[PDB]
Amino acid sequence: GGRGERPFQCNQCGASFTQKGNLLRHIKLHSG
Amino acid sequence: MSYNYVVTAQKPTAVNGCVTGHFTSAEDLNLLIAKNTRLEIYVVTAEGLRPVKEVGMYGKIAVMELFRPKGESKDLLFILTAKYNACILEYKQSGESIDIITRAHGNVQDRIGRPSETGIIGIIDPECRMIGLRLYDGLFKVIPLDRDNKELKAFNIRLEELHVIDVKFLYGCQAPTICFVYQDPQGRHVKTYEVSLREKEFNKGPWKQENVEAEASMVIAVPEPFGGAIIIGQESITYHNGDKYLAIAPPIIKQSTIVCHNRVDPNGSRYLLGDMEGRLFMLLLEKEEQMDGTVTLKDLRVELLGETSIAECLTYLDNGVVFVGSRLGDSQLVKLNVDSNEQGSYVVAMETFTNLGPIVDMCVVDLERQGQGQLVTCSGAFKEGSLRIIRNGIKLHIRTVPLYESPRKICYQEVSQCFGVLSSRIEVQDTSGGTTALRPSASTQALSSSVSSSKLFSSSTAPHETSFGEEVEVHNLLIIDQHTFEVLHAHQFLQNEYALSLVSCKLGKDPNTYFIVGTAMVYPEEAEPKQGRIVVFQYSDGKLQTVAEKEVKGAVYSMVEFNGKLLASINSTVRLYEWTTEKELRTECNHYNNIMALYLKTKGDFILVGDLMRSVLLLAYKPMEGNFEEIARDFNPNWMSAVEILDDDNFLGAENAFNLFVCQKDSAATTDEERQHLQEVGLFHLGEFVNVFCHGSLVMQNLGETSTPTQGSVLFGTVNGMIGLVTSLSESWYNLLLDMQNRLNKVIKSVGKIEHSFWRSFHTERKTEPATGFIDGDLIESFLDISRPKMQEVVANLQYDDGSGMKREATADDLIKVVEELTRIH
Amino acid sequence: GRTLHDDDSCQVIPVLPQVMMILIPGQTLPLQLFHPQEVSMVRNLIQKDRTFAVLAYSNVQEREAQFGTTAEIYAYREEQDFGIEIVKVKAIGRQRFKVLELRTQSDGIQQAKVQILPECVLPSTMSAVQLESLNKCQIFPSKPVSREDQCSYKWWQKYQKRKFHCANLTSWPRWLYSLYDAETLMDRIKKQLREWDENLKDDSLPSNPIDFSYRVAACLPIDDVLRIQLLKIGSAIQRLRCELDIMNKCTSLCCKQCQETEITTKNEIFSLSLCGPMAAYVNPHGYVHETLTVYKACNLNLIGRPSTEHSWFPGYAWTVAQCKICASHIGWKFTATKKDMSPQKFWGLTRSALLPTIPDTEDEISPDKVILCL
Ligand SMILES: Nc1cccc2c1C(=O)N([C@H]1CCC(=O)NC1=O)C2=O
Ligand SMILES: [Zn+2]
Ligand SMILES: [Zn+2]
Repeated sequence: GGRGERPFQCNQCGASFTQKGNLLRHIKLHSG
Repeated sequence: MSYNYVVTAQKPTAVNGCVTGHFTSAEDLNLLIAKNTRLEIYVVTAEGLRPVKEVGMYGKIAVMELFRPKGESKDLLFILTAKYNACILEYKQSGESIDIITRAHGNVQDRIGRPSETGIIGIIDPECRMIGLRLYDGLFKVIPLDRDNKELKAFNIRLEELHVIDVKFLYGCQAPTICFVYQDPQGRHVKTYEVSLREKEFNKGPWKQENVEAEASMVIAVPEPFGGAIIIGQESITYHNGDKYLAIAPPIIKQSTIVCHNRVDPNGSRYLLGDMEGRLFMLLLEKEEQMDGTVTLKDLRVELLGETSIAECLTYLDNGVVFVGSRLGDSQLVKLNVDSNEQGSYVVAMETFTNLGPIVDMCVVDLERQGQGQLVTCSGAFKEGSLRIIRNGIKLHIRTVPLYESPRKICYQEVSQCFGVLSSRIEVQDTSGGTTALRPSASTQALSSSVSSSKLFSSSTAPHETSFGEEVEVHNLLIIDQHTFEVLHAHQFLQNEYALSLVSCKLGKDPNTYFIVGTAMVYPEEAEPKQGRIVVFQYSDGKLQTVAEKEVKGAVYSMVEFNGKLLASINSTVRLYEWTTEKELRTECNHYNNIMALYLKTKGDFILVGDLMRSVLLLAYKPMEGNFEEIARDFNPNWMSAVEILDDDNFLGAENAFNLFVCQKDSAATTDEERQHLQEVGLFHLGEFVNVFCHGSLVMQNLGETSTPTQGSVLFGTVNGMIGLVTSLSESWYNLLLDMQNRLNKVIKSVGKIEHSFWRSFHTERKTEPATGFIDGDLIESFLDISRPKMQEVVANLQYDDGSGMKREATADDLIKVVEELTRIH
Repeated sequence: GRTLHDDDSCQVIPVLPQVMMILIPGQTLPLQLFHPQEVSMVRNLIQKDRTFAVLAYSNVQEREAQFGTTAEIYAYREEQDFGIEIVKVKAIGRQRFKVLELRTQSDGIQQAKVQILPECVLPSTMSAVQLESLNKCQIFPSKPVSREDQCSYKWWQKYQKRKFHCANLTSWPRWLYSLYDAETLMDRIKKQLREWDENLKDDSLPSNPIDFSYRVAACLPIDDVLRIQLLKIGSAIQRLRCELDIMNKCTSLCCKQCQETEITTKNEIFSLSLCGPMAAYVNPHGYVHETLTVYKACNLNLIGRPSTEHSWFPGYAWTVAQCKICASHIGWKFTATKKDMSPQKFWGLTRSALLPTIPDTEDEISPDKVILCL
């Protein structure tokens, strides 16, 4: 894992992530 | 593969045109009437009208105008048919033999050309220099009037104004000048052009483009003293002439549109104008000599004379008598008195010529003979709406029942010795909130009366409001006595409820006979109906009571009695209801189709379904399975007006451009693919618009079975009041009669020299194929009216077979016996 | 210019093997060709009629096709992309056809014997029955072309009353004839397309019903197998009526991105507050979401744990929901915090992520086929 509390959050939908990389990937999906 | 015979039982009664002049002889005055394919010629007497000659044409009469060229004794008649057959006819009488000889003829159709929005417009120059025809948008065809032009060779002239509304030839012009109203993105305008036969082109008109009213719909050329033209619109009437342009907006013409006119005085001082609602006005043109003798228009005036039938055309005969040519009602002869009567009208009816009018629905009933059938039709529209009971003499005898409102559907109930009729009356939105009737009609003057109890849609209603003055039609189920034809009861339907279908039958174990009605809730904001009902009524003790009520998700377009069950059609679904012991409808089957189930007809367990675009579909109720199954279909896009099941394998229909067609269940079919397709096995250009097909016959049914040559009998009602009959034949009888038609055509004289083959050929604006699987009964029956040598020529070198053996040389006396047997089917 | 064959005529034209998607008359087909047989074949067509066949496959795996569309090439250019020399060509759909024979040549390219299906054009339904006296009243005095005035049904009421006045001579009412009217049917589509998504109507859709019907048949959110039904239809009237049926049958919503996942149905829509089922809500960072509330939704994965932080529906905790297939954000799952809450569990879907679609029946227990109406 990374950080159990999920401190990395998405400003567009509030999706929290354990690692920054996963959040970066998530925010790239909003662009489409 | 299909062998059918079609014959006219009643000729078209609706008048689509009328003109006066001196056609027979230069001395006496004539009135020519056009009743679709028929042309009636009368002589105007001081008493009334004297019938002189009646002829039939092989074409629907589109244009009909009289004209006297330079160096001619009497007037000639120019006629143009719907299939573009142009002709100049002359009246020729020798002792006691009358004949309408064809002076000149020819087809004026143009391969390629978009037909105009305002239809065919045919006009003649006042000096008879040419005939101007407007058939297609962007082109003006010209037939020059020269003694050499016998084939009617004509040339088109390029017209920059595509959307021409009305056009006329002006009077008192040096060169032939056309005046017309047309539309462009800046509105409507009136423009003129000079037509040059030498250059074969248009030239600058005497007075270029002038702006007219938004709804300018009529153009009237005014004779030599005045000159110029009158343009009529919705709110105004304007006169234009060179520099002067006088316009009046009389309030008396605002309530309805002026749709027909006629010149009273030959100088143009008076004109008759007729609106859509039957009113008759007098347009007067005041004169002014102006010293030098130029004479100018001082003023325009409109006076309301009175009410007539809804006039299609008008024609002033003489001494105050006007002939009112009607399509929606009876045509008339009316007197125009100088002084009014106590009510205020200046019009007084003289004669009333019967018009079966738009036959929208009909039925066959025995009534009193208990053997010989009689035909009851839903005729006319609005105040002209009525019922007509047609029966044979034992010539056709007609009894009229005026309703003063539009009748729509009709069915008979023997158990209660009466008829059920769906009908609608127009009411106007009142200041108070409710609606007010226009006149007292059949639904308002009923002995017993009732209103539908709002339960289903009183709670389930959309929010909206109707503004003052708006018209709204009120639907009613009328119970009419079979003997007296008095309105025994009138049941009004819900607000916004449109009654579509009506049947009278016994359902399930129930011994009572009910009047079932199918409806649809029509709101203006709602495009396709999403609400409707099936109301089961029982008429007893002089009152109509609601037995049951079943809500549905759509419009109940059609319903039929199906083996003790009710087969209804809700939009795309074909539903089967069962009548439960609790006296309620219960759904047993549903069949979701690829078309709108408008046309619903049935034979035993077979169901014929059809939509407005000639999509034909054959379903079948599987009793052991308890559901519907599609057997076959034939979807060719074209407008379809009516449908019927001839026999277990053949299906008759009425498709676009007044054609009849027969579809058949494919025999000798190995593959499922071919079994599932209905083959087109018959096509025939009837020349009438069929609204209703009805199984039955207007002749004695014949108790003892004596080898009938024709099998089956399907009557039909049309828009022009024509009633026809269709029947099936054997291959032998068909091939004989077909060979007979082609022999008959060589000896028979066609008015305007139009070919029978061309006339009956199946026609639409896109496709035009020859007629098949149909014998023209009117042509076959005309054999008995011809002369013995022409019969000898027709039967010359022809082999006739009487059955089994003896295939001998045919004689006119053998054939007379055969055609005489055919005349007995109607 | 323009090369066009005769109606119902028999023609033999080539089929590009790389192509598969249905081509509707009027819409453009861009192509990228690499193989010399494809390039050389197209170069020959430029010298000849410039036309080739585009088959409407029922099954692209087995290459099964009964109908198709002739594609006229209107642009050719030899480009270079990613270090690859490729020719780029643009063709436009022209005539529709029925497939008679599919003979395959020595190459991968195949010829196709085809019968040209004509464009059925009918006159006005009233043209036959119109009264000669009323012919001059058939023409209208221009269009109101004010979005508000023509959206207002009072004008269409006047149109119906005037155009179909002679319905009184027939056995049917005016309103029935409007159901088979080109202008009314186009307007109904335009209004429902605007209802689906806000857009400029005057520019985007053509005024001609033949062109309009094809433009819509190409853009509808449907399966290409269903689209074949629109290609088979020859009358623009029937084509428009079929398109409105298809539109009315789009009672479900799917992932706009992948369009392979049915999220929810219109039946599941519900109003939690008096504002309405759909309403715009802003998040704590300024992102505005037009959110639709539905009782149930599926084919979604939840991301993270639920949270009440800045919840748009007090008393509920949001959990981020994304597409099972493409992982695109679809919205949130709202779960109640207390036991006395009314719906208890619901979903807030973002409108922009959804797209209308016909409910699919992937289950083989009761696969009742979609029966479109003309
Ligand atoms: N706390 C954060 C932080 C970042 C992004 C969001 C939120 C948040 O609460 N919402 C939505 C989620 C859905 C909801 O109910 N309300 C919101 O404001 C976000 O997009
Ligand atoms: Zn996000
Ligand atoms: Zn997805």
